[PDB]
Amino acid sequence: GEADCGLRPLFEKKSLEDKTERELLESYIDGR
Amino acid sequence: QEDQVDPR
Amino acid sequence: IVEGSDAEIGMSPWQVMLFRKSPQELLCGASLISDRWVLTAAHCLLYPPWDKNFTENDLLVRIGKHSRTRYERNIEKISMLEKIYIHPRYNWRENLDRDIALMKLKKPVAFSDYIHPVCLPDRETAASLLQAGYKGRVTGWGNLKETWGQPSVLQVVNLPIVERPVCKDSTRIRITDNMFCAGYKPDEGKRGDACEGDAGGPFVMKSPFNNRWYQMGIVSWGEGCDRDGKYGFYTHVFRLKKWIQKVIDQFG
Ligand code: NA
Repeated sequence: GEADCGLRPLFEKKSLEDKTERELLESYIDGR
Repeated sequence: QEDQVDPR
Repeated sequence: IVEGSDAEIGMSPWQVMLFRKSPQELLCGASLISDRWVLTAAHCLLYPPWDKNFTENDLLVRIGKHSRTRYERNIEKISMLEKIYIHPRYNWRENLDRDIALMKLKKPVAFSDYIHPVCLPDRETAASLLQAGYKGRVTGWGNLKETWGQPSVLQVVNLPIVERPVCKDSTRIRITDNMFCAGYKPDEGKRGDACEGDAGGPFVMKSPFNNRWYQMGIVSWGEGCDRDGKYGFYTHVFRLKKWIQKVIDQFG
């Protein structure tokens, strides 16, 4: 099960973001 | 019982 | 999980519930890392001060769950353990150093909408994402507040990684390189933490490089839950990756 680790059929496979994942990305790029 | 560390 | 919110369905499909049915209890969280292996905290399975010493038959692993207290007929998978591997240098006497355990499942699981393994970090992913101020996500069915108060449904919270000197200054306990800490500082105003019943659950981060979720930490310990000037401590998964690989190599 290594090769398809970390993908969510209900999210990334459908190009849908979850309600708070952008908060994570915001912290990696900006943080202010 | 607490030895400071609280295991979750 | 303290100061979090309800998970969306299928938001954390690697989430595993460690559950005993008699007496009926949520023991711990855990994470699915392949078709046959489950990752958790050692103290979920072995903690002599609380007369905790589970063997393969004392425990069921429930995968694909959303509700805490409801059998979800058409989504959940219940697996049985073939073997438990506790880290050989796990320290229950002092500081929960190397609080990590692997569980081999009896039969492989098939993945679904609700059941999917999380990635383990490679050197670059671990390095680049595990930086102070960068946020990860913790999930679980544990306490909604410090108590000596449980949710119906899986909870989620996002929390920033804290600088090691700040983690060191926060506590009287000897901490090691096999631990990191996360949560908001007092003057950052914001709140959130894991709590009792969340241990073994994954601290995850989403890689912008490949859009995959990776597990950086395992909920381990704290001093109370969501206190000012205190942080949650997490088992440092990458630091212990060699051991994980060795176990899966040897016994897989
Ligand atoms: Na805190």
